[PDB]
Amino acid sequence: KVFGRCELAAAMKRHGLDNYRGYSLGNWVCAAKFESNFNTQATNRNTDGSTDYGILQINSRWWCNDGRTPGSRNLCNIPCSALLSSDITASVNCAKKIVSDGNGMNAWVAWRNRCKGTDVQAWIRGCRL
Repeated sequence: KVFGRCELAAAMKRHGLDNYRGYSLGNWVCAAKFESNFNTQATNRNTDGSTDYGILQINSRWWCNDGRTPGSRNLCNIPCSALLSSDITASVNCAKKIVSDGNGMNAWVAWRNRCKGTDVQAWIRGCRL
């Protein structure tokens, strides 16, 4: 599924991401835009052999099991394919655990480089929330 901007904002809000660990909704929508272009089916392979999955590009080295990242962890206790669903529940639940692990949203490279320190509220403007 390719989400619309406001559609994703509303889904994220319903799942409790607005102000989660102090990150306003626009931060999450901004991160999803530049991580995956709002596409739940996005995958990208990393040089170390891990793969990033889903709308928030969650990495198999630590967070999910894809059966082909040897010596990796599965901290969200999910198969990585669950992160590609049109239902973002699994991605959101795993993101909550990532953002709580000490480094906040800096765990998302695209957030740090393209959202952090910008007018992130612009990503939810005009949306009915």
